[PDB]
Amino acid sequence: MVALSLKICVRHCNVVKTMQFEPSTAVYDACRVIRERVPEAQTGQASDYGLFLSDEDPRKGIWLEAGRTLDYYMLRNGDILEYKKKQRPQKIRMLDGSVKTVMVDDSKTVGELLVTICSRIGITNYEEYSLIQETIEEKKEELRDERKMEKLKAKLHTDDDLNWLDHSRTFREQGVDENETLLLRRKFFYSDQNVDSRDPVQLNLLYVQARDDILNGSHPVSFEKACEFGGFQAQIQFGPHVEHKHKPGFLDLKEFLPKEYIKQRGAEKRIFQEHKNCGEMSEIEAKVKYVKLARSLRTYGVSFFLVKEKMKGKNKLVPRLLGITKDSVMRVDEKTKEVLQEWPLTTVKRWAASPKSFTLDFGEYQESYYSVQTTEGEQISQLIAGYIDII
Repeated sequence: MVALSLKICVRHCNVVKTMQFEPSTAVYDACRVIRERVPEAQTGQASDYGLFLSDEDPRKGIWLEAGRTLDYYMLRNGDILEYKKKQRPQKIRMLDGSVKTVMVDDSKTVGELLVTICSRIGITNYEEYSLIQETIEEKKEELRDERKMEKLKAKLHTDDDLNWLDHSRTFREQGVDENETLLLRRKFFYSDQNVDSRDPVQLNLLYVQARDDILNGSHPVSFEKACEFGGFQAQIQFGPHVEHKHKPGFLDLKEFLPKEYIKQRGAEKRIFQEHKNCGEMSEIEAKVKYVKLARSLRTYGVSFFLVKEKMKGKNKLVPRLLGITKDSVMRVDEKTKEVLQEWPLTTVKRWAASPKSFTLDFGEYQESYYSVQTTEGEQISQLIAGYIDII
């Protein structure tokens, strides 16, 4: 056996403890023993702490990965590690021009951090955003051949393109130090500006809408997804999940699930399960995840009609949901809310509506013409006409 004797720094090296570890000791078990040996090292929980090894440069430092082993960073007897809190302040200029000091996990890449930074502000399309190392240097202390050239070069000036950050790296790896102020800026332009939020006020309007169509049945979701929304909703109205308070029977299921799922077994348990999955996320962050979850579903922004159709060789209708949206028409299982088939609107050749049925003709000679028994055939005809007439 070889013993690895290390000094452990706790609370900014206010406490230095000499301890003995195996070289092959995993980093987490090392953190586990540090917690359970030094009483000064039991603040909060282990998720907010880790082992930090400083490099030759005081601005270069490495956080040990839990899955790795102490030996992996080539630690020899006498070396020092810090049991360091990873949440550290970082000043970032928001979308409203104000510089805000936010806590960031120093161990995470700026790509992962941007997910928590923007969504806590209300941005729903946080993927399209990034950060810039902003530089301010504008406060000055204090001919026919050569400068004719100097006026073309001065008028033909460089574009000093934006100094974005690398999402694959952390703040320490890219040279961004603690008390520097960064600027939040949108980098990509794929979604429209009028369909996303940037402040909590316009975000709440998105959430209030999305929750309404889910709860009144306008947006058909499956029972599993319904409790995932309920889990988010519970976080919004009650905060982080607490096992000993949010007990069975605590909820009013009507305010949380569609009507068809209130009676289904295990509803409150699955809601509470997703509630503690959120952890300690904020209400604003919870609203962002609720909205993005609704938009992620293929049934988002689709008007559905409860119709009846035939399947293979069984002379009996099946309850189906007929979806009509701005670009496509789809079949949806009424119980599981799965998308069984989908046609783009471009392919719809012609349609017909009876007082008892509704027929569709695609290019495919397919199987007959897709026909469904419905009392709202003319209603469906008006809707898809308003889509194809104006395209």
